[PDB]
Amino acid sequence: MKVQPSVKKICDKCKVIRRHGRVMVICDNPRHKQRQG
Amino acid sequence: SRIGRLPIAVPSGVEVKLDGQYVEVKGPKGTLNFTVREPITVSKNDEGAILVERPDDERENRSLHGLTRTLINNMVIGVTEGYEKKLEIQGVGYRVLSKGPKQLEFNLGFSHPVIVDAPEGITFAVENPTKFSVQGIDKQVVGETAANIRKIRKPEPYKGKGVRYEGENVRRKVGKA
Amino acid sequence: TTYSPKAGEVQRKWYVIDAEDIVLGRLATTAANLLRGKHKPQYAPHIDTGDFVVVVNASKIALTGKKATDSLRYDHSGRPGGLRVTSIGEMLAKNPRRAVERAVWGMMPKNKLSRQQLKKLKVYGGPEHPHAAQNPQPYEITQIAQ
Amino acid sequence: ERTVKGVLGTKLGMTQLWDEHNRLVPVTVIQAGPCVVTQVRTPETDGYSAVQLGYGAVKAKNVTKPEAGHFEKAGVTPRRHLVELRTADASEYTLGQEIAADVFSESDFVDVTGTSKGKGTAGVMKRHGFGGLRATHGVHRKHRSPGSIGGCSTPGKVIKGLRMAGRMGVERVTVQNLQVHSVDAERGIMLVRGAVPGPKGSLLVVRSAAKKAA
Amino acid sequence: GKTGRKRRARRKKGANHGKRPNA
RNA sequence: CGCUGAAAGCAUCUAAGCGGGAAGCACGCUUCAAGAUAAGGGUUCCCACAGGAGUGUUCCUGGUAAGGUCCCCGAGAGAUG
RNA sequence: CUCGAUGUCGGCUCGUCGCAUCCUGGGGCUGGAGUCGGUCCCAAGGGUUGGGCUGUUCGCCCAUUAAAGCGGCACGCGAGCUGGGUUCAGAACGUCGUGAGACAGUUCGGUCCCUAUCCGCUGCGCGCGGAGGAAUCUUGAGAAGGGCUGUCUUUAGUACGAG
RNA sequence: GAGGGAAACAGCCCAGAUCAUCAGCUAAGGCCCCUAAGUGGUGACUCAGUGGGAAAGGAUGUGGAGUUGCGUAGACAACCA
Ligand SMILES: CON(C)Cc1ccc(O)c2c1C[C@H]1C[C@H]3[C@H](N(C)C)C(O)=C(C(N)=O)C(=O)[C@@]3(O)C(O)=C1C2=O
Ligand SMILES: [Mg+2]
Ligand SMILES: [Mg+2]
Ligand SMILES: [Mg+2]
Ligand SMILES: [Mg+2]
Ligand SMILES: [Mg+2]
Ligand SMILES: [Mg+2]
Ligand SMILES: [Mg+2]
Ligand SMILES: [Mg+2]
Ligand SMILES: [Mg+2]
Ligand SMILES: [Mg+2]
Ligand SMILES: [Mg+2]
Ligand SMILES: [Mg+2]
Ligand SMILES: [Mg+2]
Ligand SMILES: [Mg+2]
Ligand SMILES: [Mg+2]
Ligand SMILES: [Mg+2]
Ligand SMILES: [Mg+2]
Ligand SMILES: [Mg+2]
Ligand SMILES: [Mg+2]
Ligand SMILES: [Mg+2]
Ligand SMILES: [Mg+2]
Ligand SMILES: [Mg+2]
Ligand SMILES: [Mg+2]
Ligand SMILES: [Mg+2]
Ligand SMILES: [Mg+2]
Ligand SMILES: [Mg+2]
Ligand SMILES: [Mg+2]
Ligand SMILES: [Mg+2]
Ligand SMILES: [Mg+2]
Ligand SMILES: [Mg+2]
Ligand SMILES: [Mg+2]
Ligand SMILES: [Mg+2]
Ligand SMILES: [Mg+2]
Ligand SMILES: [Mg+2]
Repeated sequence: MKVQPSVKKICDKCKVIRRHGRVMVICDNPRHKQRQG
Repeated sequence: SRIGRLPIAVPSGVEVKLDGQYVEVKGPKGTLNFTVREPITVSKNDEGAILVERPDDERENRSLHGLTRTLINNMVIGVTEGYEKKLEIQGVGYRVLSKGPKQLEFNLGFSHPVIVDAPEGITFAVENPTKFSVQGIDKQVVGETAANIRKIRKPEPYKGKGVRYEGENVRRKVGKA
Repeated sequence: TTYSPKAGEVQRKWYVIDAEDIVLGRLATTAANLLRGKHKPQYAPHIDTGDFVVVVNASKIALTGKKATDSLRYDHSGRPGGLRVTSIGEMLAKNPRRAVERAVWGMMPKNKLSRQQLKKLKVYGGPEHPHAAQNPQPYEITQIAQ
Repeated sequence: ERTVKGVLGTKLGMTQLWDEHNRLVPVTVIQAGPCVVTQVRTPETDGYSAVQLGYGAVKAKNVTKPEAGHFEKAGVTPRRHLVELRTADASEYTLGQEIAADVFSESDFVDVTGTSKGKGTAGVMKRHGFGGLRATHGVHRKHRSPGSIGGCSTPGKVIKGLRMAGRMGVERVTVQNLQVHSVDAERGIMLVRGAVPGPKGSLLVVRSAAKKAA
Repeated sequence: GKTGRKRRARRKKGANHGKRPNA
């Protein structure tokens, strides 16, 4: 998982959600996992 | 809540007691109980179905509407049919055997065999040394039990070895090309 | 000359408040007012004219928002690394009397007389108190319109 | 909450034995004498489960009327010492019951509690292991000094708990996991493999090992 | 610095009217 | 890392909820501790003294009980206490 | 701000705190066969060696270690120590100046006091109170300490790998 | 250059102390308790303890106001070729 202040969709399958007050990007490909921080 | 606004059809032999905020569901397979969150109410709709109503079109009203609709439908479909989950193990040397409907023994390449106990509403059923299944009346409990069984040895991305879901799409790569 | 109370001239009574589902802030403000006797026309800052307050069901005090796990209470022993911190929810579960006393003391003036008056607050986490002999009268937290 | 067996005794001294592997073992000799249950504490009346034991030879003219009445209610002869044992099985103990060293077998692990030997006012170098200053190279009248005791204008103070000189010894010390070597109950002697706190003749509390064993 | 930032931000209080000695 | 699951007919560890999850947190182990003036609790012992003033007895003197101290012999204690 | 004095480098002693984590603990992604790694999330409980050179900090090196962390505290700590460096008067060299002399150039030598009043802190007593006076045994609100880690054996030459 | 406000706080805000007063009205600032006066009335917004510090940048947070494409010729999802 990448922890970055700037999280964006990288592929077309990545989905942006707000989990527990934090913006996250979830994707089938594990490389695209992201979390704001 | 497009899901919530759809009704819930009570099947034959299923007893649905709406005791205000607290609800009982009896059926052939067992008994389930649930409390709906307060700003959501449940009606019988001529005693042959179930309806859930959001008192306002806000966010929490609609969210709890859909949640409660899906969860009540889940309990009724469970008490009328149950919940089944198939888990298959791959990789040489890995085996599963049963000491009863609620007791599993796994040899997942560990130093020693590992023992798995089941909750009261969970019953195992093994048919093959490399395939088995879990059944119950609560979807959440069945799912979490399957998740724990998988967590015992999750599939790998090199030879798949590990407990995997029946339809699980396990990722894979190649190290020593 | 303005009136001034004389020692034991003002008769101190006993009230009991059921903290059942009552916000901690309202409970503490009401308790401080009663303990200092601000509801009496005979009030005087320099003479204790307040009443005894028995708080019951302090374990069921209502908290709004995420206070039960994010509103923290700190103590320091006075030596390096001597801080302990516990959330108000844990403190209400374990030692509700300490939580209510901390709130009321914070809301009460910083005085020797205030320290003396805070002893008049008897806080119990359960629904039962041992002061039946003192015969506390029920007190209802209310508001006066406009 | 924990069930503990216990007995009271006196530190008689030490000697040495040879075990079955021909190993030299230091043993403390404890006169784990007869103890009598003077009082049993129950949650109903006292709020916790514990057993008060007696033990000790006392002169009849040195036992006062309150103590004499306490022992008379206990139904036993007066004893010099009285020590409680926090056990969760206190009930199984009856008033005036007899307790002897045979409460411990030949290989039980025990915890021995006693008051350590006193040393008076000790320096930092002795009571805290402070390394002092050098003996030469210009050290000026501070060979056993504690060095610095703080910082500077911040915090312009000495932090609480700083280790400095003071009176060392005479304190409750429990030494754990000592394997009882032998028990001879007919004369009340216990041989415990190890060294226990306190001077010869001090009172010792021998309890079952809290951590069971190593 | 934190101290300087707090000193500058103290001027935002109600009774002061956006001004304060030493900013 | 999850389970169930909407808002958003799907999905989603989350919005309702539940589970795992570190030498860290709080316990467990050891020690101090009711000046904790909130001054605690158990058990046991001693007992309704005397004489004055008095202004509800109040309060002040005096001899004691249970008990303790001083003094003396010491150390397992200790600068002195 | 301090010139009717706030003593200035390094070591010694004693610590304490931060986490921007060196080791140990946990987890993701890996460009993660295994073995290992490298990233960056958690995490400050404990631990974090002895020497050669130099007044040194720094730095290099030797031998280890699970590791030899980075910083704050008047670049912590001289009414605690050290005086080797720095920054007094002596002297010499180089350079500069006609000269007296000068030099963040170098070299050898070179005085550093304090019986603790207050707070602070480590210990130890006396008093009074604890609604009668005592003797014994205690509860624990709360406080403190403690918390490190290696190697080998076995699982097993098992899993993995073409070896 | 006192008094009131700004937690404290020469330079900011209110206001220039002739003395007395156990009278009244106000300024700035305030009215749950500390702390004098409203846990004021009515309508919205926030759920971050934001309020009660901060940037480039980032984000299906949430309310409101537009413009515009498509849509019971049947839209967007979900489900069979
Ligand atoms: C190496 O740098 N360090 C820090 C300085 C220092 C170091 C060690 C010392 O031993 C002395 C000094 C300073 C000098 C100051 C002289 C001065 N005088 C020469 C004008 C003076 O003013 C007086 C006085 N009575 O006031 C003195 O004391 C004095 O003569 C003297 O002796 C001194 C010393 O002792
Ligand atoms: Mg030495
Ligand atoms: Mg000397
Ligand atoms: Mg100071
Ligand atoms: Mg800066
Ligand atoms: Mg999902
Ligand atoms: Mg999922
Ligand atoms: Mg001066
Ligand atoms: Mg961190
Ligand atoms: Mg450290
Ligand atoms: Mg910490
Ligand atoms: Mg260097
Ligand atoms: Mg440091
Ligand atoms: Mg310095
Ligand atoms: Mg100093
Ligand atoms: Mg020198
Ligand atoms: Mg010098
Ligand atoms: Mg020459
Ligand atoms: Mg010349
Ligand atoms: Mg020199
Ligand atoms: Mg001195
Ligand atoms: Mg405690
Ligand atoms: Mg205290
Ligand atoms: Mg002027
Ligand atoms: Mg002014
Ligand atoms: Mg002012
Ligand atoms: Mg002021
Ligand atoms: Mg007015
Ligand atoms: Mg105004
Ligand atoms: Mg004030
Ligand atoms: Mg209101
Ligand atoms: Mg309001
Ligand atoms: Mg925040
Ligand atoms: Mg904030
Ligand atoms: Mg911002």
